[PDB]
Amino acid sequence: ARKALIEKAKRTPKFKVRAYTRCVRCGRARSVYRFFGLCRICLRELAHKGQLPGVRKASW
Amino acid sequence: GKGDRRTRRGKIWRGTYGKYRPRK
Amino acid sequence: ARIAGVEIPRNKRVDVALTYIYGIGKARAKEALEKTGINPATRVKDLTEAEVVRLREYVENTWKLEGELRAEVAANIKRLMDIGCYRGLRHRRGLPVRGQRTRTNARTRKGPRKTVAGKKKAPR
Amino acid sequence: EQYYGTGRRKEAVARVFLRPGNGKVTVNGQDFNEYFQGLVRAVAALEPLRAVDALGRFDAYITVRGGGKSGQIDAIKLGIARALVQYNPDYRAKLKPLGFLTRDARVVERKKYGKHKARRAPQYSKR
Amino acid sequence: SLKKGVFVDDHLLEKVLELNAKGEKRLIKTWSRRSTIVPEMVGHTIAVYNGKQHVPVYITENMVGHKLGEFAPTRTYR
Amino acid sequence: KIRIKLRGFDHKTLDASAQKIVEAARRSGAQVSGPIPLPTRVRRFTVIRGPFKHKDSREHFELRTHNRLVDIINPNRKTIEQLMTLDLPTGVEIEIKT
Amino acid sequence: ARRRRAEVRQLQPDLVYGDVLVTAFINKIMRDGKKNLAARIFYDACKIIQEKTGQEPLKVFKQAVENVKPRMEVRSRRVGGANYQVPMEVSPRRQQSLALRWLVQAANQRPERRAAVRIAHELMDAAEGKGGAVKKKEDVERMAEANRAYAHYRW
RNA sequence: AACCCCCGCCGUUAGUUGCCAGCGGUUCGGCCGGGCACUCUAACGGGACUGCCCGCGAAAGCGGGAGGAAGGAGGGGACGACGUCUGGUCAGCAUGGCCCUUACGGCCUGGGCGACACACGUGCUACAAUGCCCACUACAAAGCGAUGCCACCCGGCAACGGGGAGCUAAUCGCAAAAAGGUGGGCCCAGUUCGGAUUGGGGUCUGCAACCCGACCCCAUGAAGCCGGAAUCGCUAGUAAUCGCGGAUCA
RNA sequence: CAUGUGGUUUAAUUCGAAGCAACGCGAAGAACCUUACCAGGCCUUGACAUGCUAGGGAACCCGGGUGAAAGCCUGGGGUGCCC
Repeated sequence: ARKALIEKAKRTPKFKVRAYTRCVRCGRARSVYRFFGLCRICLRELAHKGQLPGVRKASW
Repeated sequence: GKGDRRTRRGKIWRGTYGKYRPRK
Repeated sequence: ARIAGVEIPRNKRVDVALTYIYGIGKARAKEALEKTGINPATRVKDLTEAEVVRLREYVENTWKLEGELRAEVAANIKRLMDIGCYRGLRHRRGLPVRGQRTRTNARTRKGPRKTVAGKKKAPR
Repeated sequence: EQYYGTGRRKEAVARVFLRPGNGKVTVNGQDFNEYFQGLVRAVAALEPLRAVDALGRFDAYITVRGGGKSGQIDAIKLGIARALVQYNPDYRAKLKPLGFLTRDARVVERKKYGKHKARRAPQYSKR
Repeated sequence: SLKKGVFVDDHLLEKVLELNAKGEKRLIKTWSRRSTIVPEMVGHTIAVYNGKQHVPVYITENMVGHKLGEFAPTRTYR
Repeated sequence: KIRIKLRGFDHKTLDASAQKIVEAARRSGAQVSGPIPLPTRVRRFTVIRGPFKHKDSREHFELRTHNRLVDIINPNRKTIEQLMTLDLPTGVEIEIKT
Repeated sequence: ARRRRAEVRQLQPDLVYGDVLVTAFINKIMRDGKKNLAARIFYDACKIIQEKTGQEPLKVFKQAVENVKPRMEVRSRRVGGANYQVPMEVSPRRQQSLALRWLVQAANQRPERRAAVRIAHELMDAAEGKGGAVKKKEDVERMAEANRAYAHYRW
């Protein structure tokens, strides 16, 4: 149940409580950000290539 | 102490308000 | 200072003294001291014949209170031997009645640890 | 008419204004020993003056903002002394000889991942 | 607790109400352990699913506030 | 009378978009309150480096949004002529008020 | 550590007596970083001196602490299949540190309910020449002289 | 190592945050006209190089002194060589090979992941007077917010619930930091210490809180009076202690 | 007392991680969702992709019955084109 699920995520069946998140690149269920629509990995991969405007290597 | 939910710090620690910690 | 059944405190501020009754705590205490108008700071050590009776009057007449309070709570738990709600067991098996981790703690409801045990490795 | 000097210590900032007068000092519209009452220690902020021999000579107006109440007392100590060195180049043979001219760059260091508090590493197991 | 309502399933009541119509006997299967026992529903034995099989629970006045699952254990021996 | 908002992720292209609409705006009539710097709003994104499990050693970034503000004292025809049309935002964003 | 001699951190004087030795003592009183509560006690106890003794508290405390300093002590050492407590001298820095620590601990074992009272009383006793903190001093020095057998391992 | 970011000192540029700093009117609220000198905000710079002096040395450099906000890597970051553990991950994804193709695929309703005679690791609240309880009174930072954070009212013991202003947010909101300060109570007790457990009564999200949610109120107040053999952390704004925010998210 | 694991238990109590360098770890959110596990009811070119054949239907919108839902049975609005 990997493919059947990412497709279940899109539809919104009965009771809106069921509507979970899900990563865009990665079928990722856990660790999924509102701002980017992405997973923790998916994100970090991108951020190094510059495909995310102004998301820079932090340092404080 | 911090687990006595019928006090000042009981409520502060928990993060709540109520009779024993007046709201605002 | 014999208010409820055979219940008696002394040499302490009456707000606190009243506490040593079953079915009287901090709140039901100062609630009563206002409906009888009695300075809480006064010790049981010193106060009117009647102050006491007026106190006893209010308290004893109103809510209950050791014996048949105790006895109510017991027949409550008896009655959860009905067709046998999940909460009814847990009172038969003497385990927690409110959704809790038994695999570790739970010591307050199971009397001291029974170390009955064994598990090995391959000796060679 | 006035003397000015700036003072800051650890997320706390103070503005020092002086006027030759009797003594009285007010801060955030309050007597000194009313804002810092009970903090039996505050009274140290004034020690730069006791090293010039003039404390009966001025009437400072100060406004201090941010951080925490003791850090503030250090900031005042910096501004009081930074005001008077201006109005006397020859008052450098008391200020630099003591610690009253420098800032205190000591600051709360950063909490780091994999620890509890920046340096307290968590408790070891092995078993 | 749900304080405005009584959250009890309909497919249950239909079968109780039309069975209240002269109070028939009662082999009545359900999956609504999440529902209340309603006042008066006495005599009416309801077989409750607990994950595995339908446990024939019988009904009495003293039990009323309590749900159906609250008489249908999901697990075996402690 | 007129309030303008210059928001964006790079400061060197945001300061340049400001300084422009000042030289090319004073000339136009009544004068202007030069670019004034609003506090930056930052957004941290912290997460564990490994795909599986090393719940300690990890890595985190931010996304900073710097702002500036400019106020022109009076609406002349030569001003609203130029600025109303010359919209050259490369990765800069703008809002206008009065 | 292993290269440099380590740093003898410098104290700032007291704001009521201008004595660095007095801040040192307040530090040892202090719990959980609460220096206000700390010095408050110290002084409240100086006040218990004045009442029950027309001596300058400053001078009492000064003597008390001196009377608790131990001249010598024992430090275990390995010789070869035997771990002996060898006796030897004490650093003047070390003398201070200990005497203060012992004073404060001596204080907290007394049966008086509020603190300052304890610290006061214990300081009085010490200067008079006979407190919990002196028994401790005495004890330690008895361990020397007894183990003077092995004093010829002065490391 | 150096170049890159955060904290320290000073300048230049800019004024809806700041300012009786100075006269001005103030229903005394930087509220008001006025004003960038302070404070701050964020952008471009200066500043330190063992360059100066004394001593030791062949040299590199070591010790010591002045000026300085700061020296001898000034305090924190990001950064981790050729390789090691047939280390970890086919369950984030990708991928060779293997095996199943009215089921080892797919949909739902209910259960389970939350079991408990026991055993170990990481933690929280404590056993109290350098303390606990109640009233009043101060001083932060970094962040977050449109079917979101909610000012302010009205009701309720309260959880919450009826109204409803500001807000795209240095212009409104979360918001009170807490320890502290002050004065009132407890008087050494298993206690006004400690808050586990069970009875009774309520609220809010959600289609739904029996197995399994969080809060609020009354009553119950368990074990614990500082811990066998053992065993962890931290060298300075660190340890200790106090509270605040954020991701995920009904 | 909270949480992670061993073990026993169970219809199932899903899988992984194993001295330091696994154990408040994947898990920065398990009541149904999640969800990989079990019991019970159902569905097959399939919940998703690419392309071919064939009459209907060629977009779409609203209900009825049955059931625990899923599913299966079933009543009505009816199409702006190259021409």
